[PDB]
Amino acid sequence: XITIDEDLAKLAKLREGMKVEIVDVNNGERFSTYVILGKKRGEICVNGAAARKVAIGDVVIILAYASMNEDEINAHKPSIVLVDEKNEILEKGLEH
Amino acid sequence: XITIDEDLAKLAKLREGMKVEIVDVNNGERFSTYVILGKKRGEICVNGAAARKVAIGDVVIILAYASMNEDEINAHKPSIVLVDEKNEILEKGLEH
Amino acid sequence: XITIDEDLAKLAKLREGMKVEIVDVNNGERFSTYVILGKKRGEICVNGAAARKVAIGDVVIILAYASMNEDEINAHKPSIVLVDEKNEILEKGLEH
Amino acid sequence: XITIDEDLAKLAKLREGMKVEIVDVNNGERFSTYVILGKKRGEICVNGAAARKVAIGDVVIILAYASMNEDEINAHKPSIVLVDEKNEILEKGLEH
Amino acid sequence: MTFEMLYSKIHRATITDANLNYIG
Amino acid sequence: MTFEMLYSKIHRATITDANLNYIG
Amino acid sequence: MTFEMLYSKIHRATITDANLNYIG
Amino acid sequence: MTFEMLYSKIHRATITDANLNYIG
Repeated sequence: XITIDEDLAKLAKLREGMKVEIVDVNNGERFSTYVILGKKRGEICVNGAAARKVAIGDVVIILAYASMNEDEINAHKPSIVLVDEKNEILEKGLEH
Repeated sequence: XITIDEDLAKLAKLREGMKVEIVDVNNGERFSTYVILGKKRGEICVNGAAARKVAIGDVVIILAYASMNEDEINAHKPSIVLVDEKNEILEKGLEH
Repeated sequence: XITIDEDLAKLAKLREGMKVEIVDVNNGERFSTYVILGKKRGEICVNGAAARKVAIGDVVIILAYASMNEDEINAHKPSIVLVDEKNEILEKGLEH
Repeated sequence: XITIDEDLAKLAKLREGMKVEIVDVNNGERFSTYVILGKKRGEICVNGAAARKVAIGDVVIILAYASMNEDEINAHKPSIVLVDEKNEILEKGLEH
Repeated sequence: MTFEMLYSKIHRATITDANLNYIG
Repeated sequence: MTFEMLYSKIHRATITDANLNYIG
Repeated sequence: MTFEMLYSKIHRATITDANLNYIG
Repeated sequence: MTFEMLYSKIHRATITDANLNYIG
């Protein structure tokens, strides 16, 4: 794979090659792939076999998980980014 | 995502943001998501794309796994919580 | 979940509560669950929502994975157990 | 499972027994299995229950993931191997 | 060497609500 | 750096029973 | 002992393109 | 803290054979 606007990825602290879970709100498909930093603004392109799990225009949720110990958990603060129909940032909270 | 009664989550030692496996007994669906601490008593709400994998009223099993070394395994004791139709606690065993 | 003959589990070095991957040869279903040590000889019982992913009599492959570093990998030797139609041990190799 | 030409596996730094994700471009199936080093040149054979998830002749993508810390991530360089219809190496890049 | 082990589980709970277009 | 590696496997075992509404 | 925790998420983004036969 | 990262990949390989009842 999934090419994500490098500027959008950065806000979500995603690294290129980082495994992410993709869930499609339109069709309910859930799959895993890895991040590819895009150069096109507002771009979210699904590449490879995963293309068969989505349709252009679908709304998706991209999630990144990390393995943490108890101390990391207590000090941890997730980066939750919300975007608009143009994949432009609307909000970026550090809490649920 | 899954919003779980914070009081119920605590009994299962679930932390907010903790990845959990959800298995639906009614339809057999199996998926992963993360925990959101709820404020409503006895509430278990599936949010996002996962809503398409369940029906309100379905019976589900929520599981949390942790990566342990051999010593942790030997000293480990799982928290198994059983609830009633109202998601009220019935039992909480520390063994299978 | 999956209740496995404790004597069979031991041969595969499975611990109670250990996450395992189950793949059904008959129907192709692939899912994850955890091990429960059984007291009945030659017993392999699928419990919970997973029951909907198999049929009594199906042939399955139970796999356990572990996270290893490079040194552990080089010294690692997998326990491959083959059984008969009665889940009686036929072979137990330490190589592929 | 998946038997891969040991010479091809080596180029992708795959170890025997290493868990890998398989995604089938033809049918969109996505599943996990482990690597078995093959002795036949250009061979890619899917064994076990996974055989039901693919058809001989399908184009697939084989991926290996590793759990890394921040330092490992910064110094990390993925091995991306591209092959031809005969599974002969075409390219092996160390970047996306 | 580490293994994923069952840490905890809530057995047979009932889904009281679902929100496809949840925001947060 | 760690990798998930095949630790063990029980090959071609037979399911002798199934319990959808298991409790425990 | 470690647990997989939600690190970050991009909520409700729109897929702008798809490439089945992508190369790279 | 660790993250699963793409270690390596074989892109667009062809399945040359399949063995449902493989033994080993």
